[PDB]
Amino acid sequence: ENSLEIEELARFAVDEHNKKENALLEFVRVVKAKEQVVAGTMYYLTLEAKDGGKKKLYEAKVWVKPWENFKELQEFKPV
Amino acid sequence: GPVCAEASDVYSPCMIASTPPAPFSDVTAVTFDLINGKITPVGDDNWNTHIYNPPIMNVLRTAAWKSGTIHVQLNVRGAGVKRADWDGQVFVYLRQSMNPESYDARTFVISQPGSAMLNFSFDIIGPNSGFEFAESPWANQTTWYLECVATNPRQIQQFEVNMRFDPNFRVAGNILMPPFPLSTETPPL
Amino acid sequence: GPVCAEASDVYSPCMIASTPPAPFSDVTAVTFDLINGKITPVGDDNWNTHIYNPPIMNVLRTAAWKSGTIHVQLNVRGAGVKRADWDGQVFVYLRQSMNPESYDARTFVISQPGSAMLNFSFDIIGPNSGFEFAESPWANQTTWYLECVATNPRQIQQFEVNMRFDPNFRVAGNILMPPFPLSTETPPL
Amino acid sequence: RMPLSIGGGAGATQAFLANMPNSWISMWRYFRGELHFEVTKMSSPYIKATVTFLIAFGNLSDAFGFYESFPHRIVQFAEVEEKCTLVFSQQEFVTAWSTQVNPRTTLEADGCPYLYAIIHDSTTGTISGDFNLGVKLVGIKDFCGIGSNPGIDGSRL
Amino acid sequence: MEQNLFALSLDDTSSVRGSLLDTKFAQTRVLLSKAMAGGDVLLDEYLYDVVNGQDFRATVAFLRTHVITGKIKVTATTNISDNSGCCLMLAINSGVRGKYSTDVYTICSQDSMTWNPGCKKNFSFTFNPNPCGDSWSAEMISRSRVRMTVICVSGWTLSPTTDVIAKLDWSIVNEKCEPTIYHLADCQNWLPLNRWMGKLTFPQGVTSEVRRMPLSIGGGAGATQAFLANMPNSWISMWRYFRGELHFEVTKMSSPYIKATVTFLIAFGNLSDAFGFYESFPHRIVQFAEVEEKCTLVFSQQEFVTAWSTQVNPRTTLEADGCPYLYAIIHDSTTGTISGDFNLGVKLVGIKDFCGIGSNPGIDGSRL
Amino acid sequence: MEQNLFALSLDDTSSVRGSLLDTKFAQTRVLLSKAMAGGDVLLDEYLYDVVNGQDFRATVAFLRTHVITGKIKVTATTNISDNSGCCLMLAINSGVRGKYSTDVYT
Repeated sequence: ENSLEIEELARFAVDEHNKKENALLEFVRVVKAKEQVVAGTMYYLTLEAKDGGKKKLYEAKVWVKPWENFKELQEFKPV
Repeated sequence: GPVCAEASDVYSPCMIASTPPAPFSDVTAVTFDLINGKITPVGDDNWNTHIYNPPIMNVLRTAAWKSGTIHVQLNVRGAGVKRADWDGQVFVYLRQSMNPESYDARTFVISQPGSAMLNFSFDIIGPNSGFEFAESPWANQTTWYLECVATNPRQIQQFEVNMRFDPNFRVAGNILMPPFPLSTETPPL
Repeated sequence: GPVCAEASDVYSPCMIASTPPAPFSDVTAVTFDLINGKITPVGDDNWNTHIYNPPIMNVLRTAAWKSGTIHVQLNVRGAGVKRADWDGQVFVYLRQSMNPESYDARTFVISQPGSAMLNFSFDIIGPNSGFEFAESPWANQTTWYLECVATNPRQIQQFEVNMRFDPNFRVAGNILMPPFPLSTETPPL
Repeated sequence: RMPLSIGGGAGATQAFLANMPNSWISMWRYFRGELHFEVTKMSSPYIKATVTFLIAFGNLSDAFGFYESFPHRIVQFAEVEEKCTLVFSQQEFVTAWSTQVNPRTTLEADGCPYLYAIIHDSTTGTISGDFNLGVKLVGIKDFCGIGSNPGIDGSRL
Repeated sequence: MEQNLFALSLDDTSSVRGSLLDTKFAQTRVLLSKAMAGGDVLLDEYLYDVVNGQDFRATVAFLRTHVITGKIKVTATTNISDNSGCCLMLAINSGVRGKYSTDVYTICSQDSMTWNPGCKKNFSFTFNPNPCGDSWSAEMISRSRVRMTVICVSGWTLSPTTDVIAKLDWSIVNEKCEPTIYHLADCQNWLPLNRWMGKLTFPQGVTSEVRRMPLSIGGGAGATQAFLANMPNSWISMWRYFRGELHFEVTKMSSPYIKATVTFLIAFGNLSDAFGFYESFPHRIVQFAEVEEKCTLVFSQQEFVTAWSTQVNPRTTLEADGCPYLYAIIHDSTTGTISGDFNLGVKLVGIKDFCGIGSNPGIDGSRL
Repeated sequence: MEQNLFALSLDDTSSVRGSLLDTKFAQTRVLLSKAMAGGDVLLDEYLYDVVNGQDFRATVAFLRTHVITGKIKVTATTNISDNSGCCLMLAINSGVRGKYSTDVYT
């Protein structure tokens, strides 16, 4: 798991969650990441984000098709 | 003095004993069991005592068999009392046992106003290849106590016994001690 | 005394701390971070502090990794107070850390009227081949503080910490420090 | 995680417990050496599990999936074997580390090494019961004790 | 087939080793602005934060290897046309304290490369991030807060068309990490310093340009009502008087197009500018080629009669100052087809056969 | 100091090699259900998708080394009480075609 790729995907998760749900979570870092080869790659991320300036953990599921510029936030939730 | 010698080493504070509060004026005393880490004040005088838990004390409490020199530094505070009105003195006594029959191994006598320091040492040495189990019935081995007397407890606020192993020190064997409570030094503002 | 020993060496004055002005009578204290050269008075007491810039201090501030003995000389002035009316005492405490849990490495206790001196030493020694980076999170290394207490700040005017490297002293590595301001010793007329 | 800042006893209520040898090692401030652990099975042979042991620092979270990047030692137990000795040489430690640490330091800012014990697969068995496992630091070889501990007063880190 | 897993080679505590490909662990991208000034932080981050978001061959080995006996090589592949030139300085320091100074003076001590892209295509240098031992780790330098700093000591003499980038390639070579430890022996064979004697600007023209740098080096360099400090410069001021073979390292900071010939000599402060007989003194001439950028002046023991003081009072004038200076005098004139000053950087590398006398009470100030 | 960059050892076409620690390139987590049947796919993925989201010592060497003369060792550390037992079979095949059979035979 290339940590640079995962950092970008974690930021994309927080940004997509903010777009989708009209929120303002502030990305802090990735804690955990699992890649699972599928039709493309599926990522299960555990990350820190600040809610109201309060650090919290979230789980995100991110689907990537590396042959297109396709990245999709499948789910995002507190742990 | 006026130019001092040079203190150097790490002495850790083991046992404090604050003196009974007002209006108690009578002469009083306290005994520090230097090895087993206990503070028994004489009679029914309500001294305010604490035993701290630096590594020296934890070794002295848990180690069974001990050997070699320990250096003590007895500090005395110290009430805010005008120097010309000070009449308080401090007699100390090393003892092997705390029975009436036993004699002192050392006496010191201090009448420095406000505050004082007193460095001394003594070698724990015992029957069992130079090792001493403190207070064991075997060979009638005994501890070392440090009886200390405040002639004026209005002026003497507290005693304080700091200790340090000489590098020659050696222990062996373990004792099952109860859980030591976490008393911490309340530093003076 | 009355005939003194013999002081000999070059000790450079590092840190002065004058005591809060009238009518402040309460007991107070100050802490000299001996290595990093900082003077934090306790509570919100307006002590008048200065850190001077002799070569010892500049090395201690800039050097990363340090090893070996430094000799301190704590001087205490000294208000013009009649000797029989003096009740002021000075408790000092070397400490590794400034947290409540940590114990003292040394306590001294002085009640000399007017003025006093107190020479001691201590060895900086650390994990990294005998070197200690002061206050680094690595190995939870720690500094040396010097907590000092004036029981009567009307009578104690100021503390003063002079220092000197023992010849065994050794440093390595640099720290990027900010510009040191030019504070100079205002000598007494 | 089991911290290698071993000194200053083990915990209780508002209290701590003490051996002599553990109080003795806390005489020194920093120390190092080859550490000789002796890990022992305490459950039955039916509860099976594979355990990686490694030295590493506190910052590493759980659900960090790359513990076998570090040098480590795998410990499977047979039915009959019950006892196994991990040794960690001098190359596992850069410098000496402190014997005691302040109790209130979090895992995030604690620069002494830990001994991790991580389940390599999963704890299994036909019968219910936990996979208990007892670690015991037997001794330190080539011990080197630095300095002189003023002391701390507390236990865990 | 089964095997005993306890007895495999999974507790391999080897250092990182191999070719320069298999020991590379990070690359870093520094941006040099089209119009950058002197005393200008280009990069300034912790040495462990270099390796964040990286995926080279030894990246995971670097992070996870508990002990590393090899040095860190860093190479910087930045270039520019001979027409122009500047002077970059990359530099590693064992730590920080809040609101720190990033003047070249402060930084250079300890471990640094200085190069002029105009002349040198690339520049590499090895170093040990633990300066008092044979070993280190990634976890040591993350928590120790080892700090890497790139600084531009002299701006572009002729600006490029666009912005530039310097690629740093952090590797681990297999040299022994030797420690650099300062100590209080009075006689020492080699006391390294890396003391920035100063940047010397000489304007283009015809005039008698003379620049004095005092060898009473101790007690830091100046600022406002303040002074800056390295450790090694603070260390040498422990002693009152000192002497030795001084090993300077004078470097070109302008482009090759700005040409000038420079005499260096030891002499005392009383000598005025417009005193036309500097070459009566023993001296060393320094012409630079297009490609050469670096030149080492050494001044033997025969240049100094006695030891001289490490610090001097700030208010002593040049007229009454009996310590030696290092003069840098333009032998002809500063010239070039393009406008720009002839910058030149002098750096006291170290004192050989150092002899430190006495015990400095101290002075408090800097320049003389 | 400067050096000629063309002549460095950056075109090192060595295979991956060293101890078993420094040649590890991925770990994979297979879930065996409490009540699993015979003829039951536990894992089925491309051998290159094993290495996705991995950060072991030889992970980057594995991906970037153009030629590898060594074999792939795979070890499986699964255990259960002697009381029970099953039979797992891990197996590598050079390719696939749509809607394939995963019978042990095949």
